Amino acid sequence: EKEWHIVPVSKDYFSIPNDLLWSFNTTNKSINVYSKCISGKAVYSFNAGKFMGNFNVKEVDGCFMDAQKIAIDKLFSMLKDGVVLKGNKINDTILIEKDGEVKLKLIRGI
Ligand SMILES: CCCCCC(=O)OC[C@H](O)COP(=O)(O)O
Repeated sequence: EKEWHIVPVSKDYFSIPNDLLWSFNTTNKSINVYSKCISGKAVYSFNAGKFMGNFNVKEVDGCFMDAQKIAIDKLFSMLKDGVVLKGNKINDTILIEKDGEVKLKLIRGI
């Protein structure tokens, strides 16, 4: 099992909250997200660098600023529509790419 947090690259994501943690279990192929005010378990596909997933999200009312909510909504919508994941052979950082730009990066660890 590996975990990552997001560092936003695109401005649509500058208000994303910092405590979202993304987990991937290699044994059982499970992908979850966890945080104080959000959780989700992914139904997903990942083929040829293309990731698409539905996280079945739960969100705590009133916990987020309007700006955070919009960023969070956009994030899950984008992950549903599909993104390209770019890993590397140096470390476990992964770029999330869509529509010609890097949208965010996944950095290993809490
Ligand atoms: C916020 C980004 C969506 C979460 C998707 C995710 O963390 O995927 C992990 C991926 O399956 C690991 O495979 P890789 O190490 O071969 O790239």
